Amino acid sequence: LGAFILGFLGAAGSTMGAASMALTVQARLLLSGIQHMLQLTVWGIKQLQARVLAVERYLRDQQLLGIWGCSGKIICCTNVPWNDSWSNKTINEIWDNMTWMQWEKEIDNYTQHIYTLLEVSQIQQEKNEQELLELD
Amino acid sequence: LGAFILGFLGAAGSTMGAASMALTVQARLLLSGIQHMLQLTVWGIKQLQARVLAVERYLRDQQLLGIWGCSGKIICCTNVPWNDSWSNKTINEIWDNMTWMQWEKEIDNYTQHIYTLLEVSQIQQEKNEQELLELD
Amino acid sequence: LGAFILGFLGAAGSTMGAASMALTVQARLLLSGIQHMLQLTVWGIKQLQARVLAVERYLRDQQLLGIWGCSGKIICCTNVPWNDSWSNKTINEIWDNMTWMQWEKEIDNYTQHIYTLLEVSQIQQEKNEQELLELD
Amino acid sequence: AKKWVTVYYGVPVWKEATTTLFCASDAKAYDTEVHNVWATHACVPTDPNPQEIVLGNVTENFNMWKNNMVEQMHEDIISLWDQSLKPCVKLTPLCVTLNCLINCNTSVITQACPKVSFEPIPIHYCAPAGFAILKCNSKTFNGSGPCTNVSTVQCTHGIRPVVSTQLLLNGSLAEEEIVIRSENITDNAKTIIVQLNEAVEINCTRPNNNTRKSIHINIRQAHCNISKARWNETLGQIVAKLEEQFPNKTIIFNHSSGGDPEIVTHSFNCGGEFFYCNTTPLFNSTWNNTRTDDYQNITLQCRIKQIINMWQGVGKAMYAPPIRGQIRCSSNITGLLLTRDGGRDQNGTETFRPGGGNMRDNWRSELYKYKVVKIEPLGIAPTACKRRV
Ligand SMILES: *[C@@H]1O[C@H](CO)[C@@H](O[C@@H]2O[C@H](CO)[C@@H](O[C@@H]3O[C@H](CO[C@H]4O[C@H](CO)[C@@H](O)[C@H](O)[C@@H]4O)[C@@H](O)[C@H](O[C@H]4O[C@H](CO)[C@@H](O)[C@H](O)[C@@H]4O[C@H]4O[C@H](CO)[C@@H](O)[C@H](O)[C@@H]4O[C@H]4O[C@H](CO)[C@@H](O)[C@H](O)[C@@H]4O)[C@@H]3O)[C@H](O)[C@H]2NC(C)=O)[C@H](O)[C@H]1NC(C)=O
Ligand SMILES: *[C@@H]1O[C@H](CO)[C@@H](O[C@@H]2O[C@H](CO)[C@@H](O[C@@H]3O[C@H](CO)[C@@H](O)[C@H](O[C@H]4O[C@H](CO)[C@@H](O)[C@H](O)[C@@H]4O)[C@@H]3O)[C@H](O)[C@H]2NC(C)=O)[C@H](O)[C@H]1NC(C)=O
Ligand SMILES: *[C@@H]1O[C@H](CO)[C@@H](O[C@@H]2O[C@H](CO)[C@@H](O[C@@H]3O[C@H](CO[C@H]4O[C@H](CO)[C@@H](O)[C@H](O)[C@@H]4O)[C@@H](O)[C@H](O)[C@@H]3O)[C@H](O)[C@H]2NC(C)=O)[C@H](O)[C@H]1NC(C)=O
Ligand SMILES: *[C@@H]1O[C@H](CO)[C@@H](O[C@@H]2O[C@H](CO)[C@@H](O[C@@H]3O[C@H](CO)[C@@H](O)[C@H](O)[C@@H]3O)[C@H](O)[C@H]2NC(C)=O)[C@H](O)[C@H]1NC(C)=O
Ligand SMILES: *[C@@H]1O[C@H](CO)[C@@H](O[C@@H]2O[C@H](CO)[C@@H](O[C@@H]3O[C@H](CO)[C@@H](O)[C@H](O)[C@@H]3O)[C@H](O)[C@H]2NC(C)=O)[C@H](O)[C@H]1NC(C)=O
Ligand SMILES: *[C@@H]1O[C@H](CO)[C@@H](O[C@@H]2O[C@H](CO)[C@@H](O[C@@H]3O[C@H](CO)[C@@H](O)[C@H](O)[C@@H]3O)[C@H](O)[C@H]2NC(C)=O)[C@H](O)[C@H]1NC(C)=O
Ligand SMILES: *[C@@H]1O[C@H](CO)[C@@H](O[C@@H]2O[C@H](CO)[C@@H](O[C@@H]3O[C@H](CO)[C@@H](O)[C@H](O)[C@@H]3O)[C@H](O)[C@H]2NC(C)=O)[C@H](O)[C@H]1NC(C)=O
Ligand SMILES: *[C@@H]1O[C@H](CO)[C@@H](O[C@@H]2O[C@H](CO)[C@@H](O)[C@H](O)[C@H]2NC(C)=O)[C@H](O)[C@H]1NC(C)=O
Ligand SMILES: *[C@@H]1O[C@H](CO)[C@@H](O[C@@H]2O[C@H](CO)[C@@H](O)[C@H](O)[C@H]2NC(C)=O)[C@H](O)[C@H]1NC(C)=O
Ligand SMILES: *[C@@H]1O[C@H](CO)[C@@H](O[C@@H]2O[C@H](CO)[C@@H](O)[C@H](O)[C@H]2NC(C)=O)[C@H](O)[C@H]1NC(C)=O
Ligand SMILES: *[C@@H]1O[C@H](CO)[C@@H](O[C@@H]2O[C@H](CO)[C@@H](O)[C@H](O)[C@H]2NC(C)=O)[C@H](O)[C@H]1NC(C)=O
Ligand SMILES: *[C@@H]1O[C@H](CO)[C@@H](O)[C@H](O)[C@H]1NC(C)=O
Ligand SMILES: *[C@@H]1O[C@H](CO)[C@@H](O)[C@H](O)[C@H]1NC(C)=O
Ligand SMILES: *[C@@H]1O[C@H](CO)[C@@H](O)[C@H](O)[C@H]1NC(C)=O
Ligand SMILES: *[C@@H]1O[C@H](CO)[C@@H](O)[C@H](O)[C@H]1NC(C)=O
Ligand SMILES: *[C@@H]1O[C@H](CO)[C@@H](O)[C@H](O)[C@H]1NC(C)=O
Ligand SMILES: *[C@@H]1O[C@H](CO)[C@@H](O)[C@H](O)[C@H]1NC(C)=O
Ligand SMILES: *[C@@H]1O[C@H](CO)[C@@H](O)[C@H](O)[C@H]1NC(C)=O
Ligand SMILES: *[C@@H]1O[C@H](CO)[C@@H](O)[C@H](O)[C@H]1NC(C)=O
Ligand SMILES: *[C@@H]1O[C@H](CO)[C@@H](O)[C@H](O)[C@H]1NC(C)=O
Ligand SMILES: *[C@@H]1O[C@H](CO)[C@@H](O)[C@H](O)[C@H]1NC(C)=O
Ligand SMILES: *[C@@H]1O[C@H](CO)[C@@H](O)[C@H](O)[C@H]1NC(C)=O
Ligand SMILES: *[C@@H]1O[C@H](CO)[C@@H](O)[C@H](O)[C@H]1NC(C)=O
Ligand SMILES: *[C@@H]1O[C@H](CO)[C@@H](O)[C@H](O)[C@H]1NC(C)=O
Repeated sequence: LGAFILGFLGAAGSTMGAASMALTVQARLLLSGIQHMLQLTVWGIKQLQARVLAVERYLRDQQLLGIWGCSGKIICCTNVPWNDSWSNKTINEIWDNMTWMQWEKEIDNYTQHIYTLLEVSQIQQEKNEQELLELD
Repeated sequence: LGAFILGFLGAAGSTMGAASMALTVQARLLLSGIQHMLQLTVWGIKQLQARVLAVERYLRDQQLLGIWGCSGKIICCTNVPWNDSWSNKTINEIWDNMTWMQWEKEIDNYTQHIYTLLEVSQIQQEKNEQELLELD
Repeated sequence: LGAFILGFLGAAGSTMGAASMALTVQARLLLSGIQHMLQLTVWGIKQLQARVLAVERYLRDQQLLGIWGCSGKIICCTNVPWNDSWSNKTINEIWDNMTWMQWEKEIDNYTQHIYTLLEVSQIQQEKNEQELLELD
Repeated sequence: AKKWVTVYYGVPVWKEATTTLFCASDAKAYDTEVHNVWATHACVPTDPNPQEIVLGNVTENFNMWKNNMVEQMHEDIISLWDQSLKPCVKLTPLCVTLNCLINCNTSVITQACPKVSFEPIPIHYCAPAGFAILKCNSKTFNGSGPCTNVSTVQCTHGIRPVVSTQLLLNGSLAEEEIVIRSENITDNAKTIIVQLNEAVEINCTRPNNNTRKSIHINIRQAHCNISKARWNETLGQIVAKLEEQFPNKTIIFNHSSGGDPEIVTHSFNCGGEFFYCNTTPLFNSTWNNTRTDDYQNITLQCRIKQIINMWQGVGKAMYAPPIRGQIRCSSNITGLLLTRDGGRDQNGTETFRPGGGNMRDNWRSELYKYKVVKIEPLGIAPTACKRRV
């Protein structure tokens, strides 16, 4: 929906807050429901391999988010506190300014570090759940 | 399974109770596991574009049900009380008589109103969950 | 990933423990992101019908696991106690030795019986949840 | 107990779509036939393995006069006639937006007129990706009435684009009995479509033998023959059905009541020959339970014309002179378009004059069995569960 098959959370160029708020408007609307040539075959397949690969990649990463406890959810939520040495910005200016392409370059240094913190936090929630299994 | 790719919850013409009960029988069975021409190509693609579009529509609406807290579930359950000015019928006759095509015309007047109630109830559950986050 | 589209939990021949532990290594890696002929058309479709059918079968069984309360999860967990008359083996030798093809022949006699126990346990959890709905 | 609303998914629910349908006809791509040239550039090959899924105990209100699918075929045929028979002089009206002496000056177009071959080909309208086509199977179907043997398909049956008036040519026949269809009877405005259950044949020729161009300062003559011993049987069943709608009155057929020459007479085409066949010795007879014809070869006098009135909008046209000789039309007759003359002067009679002219009514007699529907999968129903919060 965001000019490609992937990247459907919003269109590029719009800020993070304006895109996420516009998605809900697109959510209620889409849910309520209110010449030829023989060489069209080759391009009929090239348009299918891009759609099958985008779906097959979607289901793979949708299941790979089980490492962080965010399986099957496009917008998850964790319990890892946000450092101040990463961005040092308020939640108001991050969502009102700084679109997705600009925000990626802002935390590209630490985007590989945060992936390590999310997995350690998941094992802790699983181990703490296992300890309660001894009682219940 | 219900004569089309979509509409797989049951076949039309059967009542809502008889179709939902027959699905479970089809569930246990499917889970336990117990001449040519060159112009077959064009129809080989037309049979694929109907299958890729049905899957791509499935995954879209499956994720769009997150507005009501029913993401990833084909049979959800909410906490909105059912009005009596909508149908005024018992749960026995609705499922034993009145197939899906007949039931749709029964509540077509209010099927646009109920969508507004489900979203308001979801934001309330999310806000009430956020208030407990201040404590836990 | 396990030499086919399905069977992606691991490659055959490796033991159950070595395959499940190697999947997590493949999980972090894939998530962090660190001549022609006109008769290529017919084989371009045969390679698509195997991918669309594998995805369409995936989504069907992924939703059919709702009978056991394991909907949308590739690795579920139940609460049915494991009998000793089924395998009579420790959890260490089952995962260190006995690959998936060998383990299937080990419990092929009771693999049809265990499916009956999982469904009865699900209805019990649903009924016990319904009894608490009278209170809450 | 305590009802609660729940949302389902994948619920069988239908609606009505307004989409486009791609055609699918068995072309040739090599001959100089017009329809084979058109079908090659915009149509796909026919489905070799069709699948008709029979639904269960379903009922659908198949309205036929409000069908939007026939509004598409009519716009897909007009685009074929602009690629087949190019007129020498296409005189068409054109007005100017001036309130009221409105400026309405004609706009003529001069194009080359090559005499091309002409023969229809059965096409199949298929549903696009994401929609489905329903199909009734009742042997009567009544028209805008709900049937019960509804089955879904993906492509319709063989449909020929034949353009004719007063007698529906080549096409599908009825299943078991001659049925009549009309949007509303007793209002003498809607045409009554009559479908036959037996193919009545017709042969129309002019071998050579009439090279006499003018008379004073014939090549413009042709004829047709109808098997009287076979045609009376099918007409004898039509009056048996019409009297079931009006038992006390008298069925009296008649010729046309006048108007344009494409309505007063029959009009069909065969290789650019626009036969205007006088049909008065076929509807002159008055009727009752007994016959009033005679007692084999009913000479239906025809005539090739050159200045016609287009059916694809207002405006005359002018084509090239006819071919030298050997023009044959081995047709069939599957339908019949009949109007009705009612009123306060109707003293126990029933007049059924031949009508037709509206080509949309020509295809509604063919696309009556289908309907394009989409599948809406959401659904809401009350139940006894409750989301644990
Ligand atoms: C309802 O459905 C029915 C079908 O069930 C429809 O009936 C069809 O109607 C068609 C037209 O009315 C008719 O088509 C004609 O068929 C003729 C015979 O075909 C057979 O012979 C040919 C040749 O041997 C075979 O190849 C073929 O397989 C058949 O077996 C054709 O000969 C006709 O073509 C000629 O006429 C058209 C008319 O415009 C010309 O455009 C075309 O180019 C041909 O013209 C030549 O012949 C005419 C005849 O006099 C000449 O005047 C003209 O100058 C051309 O002459 C040259 O060529 C000849 C050799 O052919 C040569 O001797 C001469 O010297 C010149 O060099 C035409 O194709 C279908 O047969 C008929 N189908 C059936 C089953 O009966 C019916 O129409 C439908 N209803 C409606 C309203 O459409
Ligand atoms: C098929 O439909 C046609 C429709 O045109 C119909 O033909 C006409 O029917 C009318 C109705 O009867 C005829 O009109 C009358 O016919 C009588 C009999 O000849 C005449 O005498 C009448 O003329 C006198 O009366 C008029 C007032 O009524 C005066 O104004 C007039 O000056 C005369 O004094 C009157 O015309 C009409 O003649 C026919 N025409 C033809 C060509 O038949 C036909 O009857 C229908 N077919 C069947 C089988 O019913
Ligand atoms: C299917 O078609 C039928 C005809 O093709 C439709 O039938 C119509 O049905 C209505 C309902 O009865 C008739 O209307 C009547 O008209 C008379 C005459 O009106 C004159 O007199 C009144 C005063 O009496 C005056 O006010 C008027 O101006 C007229 O001068 C009325 O008296 C009646 O009350 C009634 O309104 C039509 O006459 C009739 N059509 C014909 C051609 O006879 C039928 O409705 C169609 N089906 C559907 C479902 O719509
Ligand atoms: C309700 O609609 C269905 C639509 O398919 C009807 O089924 C069809 O019935 C006809 C009989 O009129 C079958 O034709 C016969 O086919 C058999 C086998 O092919 C052949 O032996 C006969 O010579 C005849 O051609 C037709 O095949 C069948 N459709 C299918 C898909 O099998 C059904 O009859 C309708 N119900 C009523 C009461 O009319
Ligand atoms: C179709 O063919 C029929 C063949 O009967 C044509 O009917 C005949 O048409 C002529 C020409 O008008 C009629 O002759 C006229 O008769 C009246 C008397 O009513 C006379 O006053 C006139 O001077 C003239 O002679 C003839 O009566 C009529 N036949 C019958 C039985 O009424 C018809 O005109 C043809 N129509 C077309 C569109 O080709
Ligand atoms: C309505 O039109 C039909 C068209 O067929 C008329 O039937 C035709 O009636 C004429 C009467 O003159 C028949 O002619 C007869 O021919 C035989 C043999 O040559 C002769 O012995 C008789 O004396 C008479 O002339 C003609 O054959 C017949 N058509 C057919 C195909 O048989 C009918 O008369 C018309 N009715 C009215 C009221 O105009
Ligand atoms: C009523 O109309 C039909 C057709 O409009 C007439 O049938 C035609 O009759 C002629 C005379 O016999 C047939 O010609 C012959 O055909 C055979 C077979 O090819 C041929 O070997 C002979 O040398 C001769 O040419 C003609 O084929 C036939 N039409 C058709 C389509 O078969 C019929 O004669 C008419 N009735 C009367 C009483 O005239
Ligand atoms: C055949 O079609 C007619 C209309 O074309 C249907 O007629 C109407 O039917 C309803 C209910 O069946 C009645 O309330 C109307 O009064 C009828 N109107 C007329 C003018 O007859 C008829 O129902 C159809 N037949 C079947 C079996 O459904
Ligand atoms: C119209 O012409 C067709 C053929 O062009 C005739 O059909 C033939 O009729 C004879 C009987 O006279 C049969 O023996 C033949 O077998 C028929 N042909 C075929 C292919 O089956 C038809 O009879 C003619 N009809 C009229 C009214 O002229
Ligand atoms: C159409 O009908 C006419 C009228 O019957 C046929 O003309 C007759 O043809 C036969 C044999 O060809 C002759 O014996 C008759 O004398 C003819 N009648 C007249 C009045 O001339 C004509 O042949 C038929 N058309 C075809 C193609 O057969
Ligand atoms: C016109 O009518 C004739 C019969 O009068 C049709 O010929 C039949 O065609 C079907 C099609 O397969 C055959 O099964 C029959 O055996 C044929 N019968 C005869 C007597 O030939 C002819 O198809 C019709 N024309 C059109 C265009 O439908
Ligand atoms: C993030 O905050 C934690 C607080 O527990 C701190 O120990 C850590 O050094 C911070 N990260 C960086 C890169 O400074
Ligand atoms: C970093 O955080 C400190 C403490 O909130 C703040 O005073 C300072 O302005 C921030 N600097 C930048 C560059 O964001
Ligand atoms: C966006 O950034 C500008 C500075 O470029 C700042 O002045 C503005 O306040 C920011 N927007 C919001 C809503 O704070
Ligand atoms: C972050 O990465 C950019 C380029 O990717 C580099 O220029 C910058 O110095 C890096 N900053 C840190 C703190 O690593
Ligand atoms: C549904 O029930 C509520 C009870 O809280 C009531 O206030 C409301 O008016 C009802 N809805 C309608 C449309 O009557
Ligand atoms: C279904 O409806 C009929 C009325 O047509 C009623 O008599 C019957 O009791 C209903 N079915 C059940 C199970 O109540
Ligand atoms: C509900 O919709 C139907 C059409 O299905 C209409 O006839 C009816 O008047 C509507 N009722 C209300 C209260 O809007
Ligand atoms: C499995 O264990 C249960 C104990 O709850 C026992 O009663 C049952 O017989 C065992 N199953 C078999 C097949 O021995
Ligand atoms: C695997 O099986 C062998 C017997 O073939 C046994 O000796 C060995 O201890 C088993 N592996 C482990 C890790 O126990
Ligand atoms: C289990 O199945 C195998 C082959 O399927 C058979 O040889 C064996 O006897 C069976 N054992 C039992 C206890 O049914
Ligand atoms: C349709 O009704 C008949 C009536 O007995 C019934 O036997 C049949 O099962 C029904 N169709 C379906 C699909 O249930
Ligand atoms: C119709 O004509 C045929 C001869 O072609 C004859 O056998 C039949 O009896 C006629 N029909 C009637 C009702 O007289
Ligand atoms: C029409 O036929 C009936 C008998 O079927 C007869 O009573 C009636 O008088 C006839 N009509 C005329 C005008 O003779």
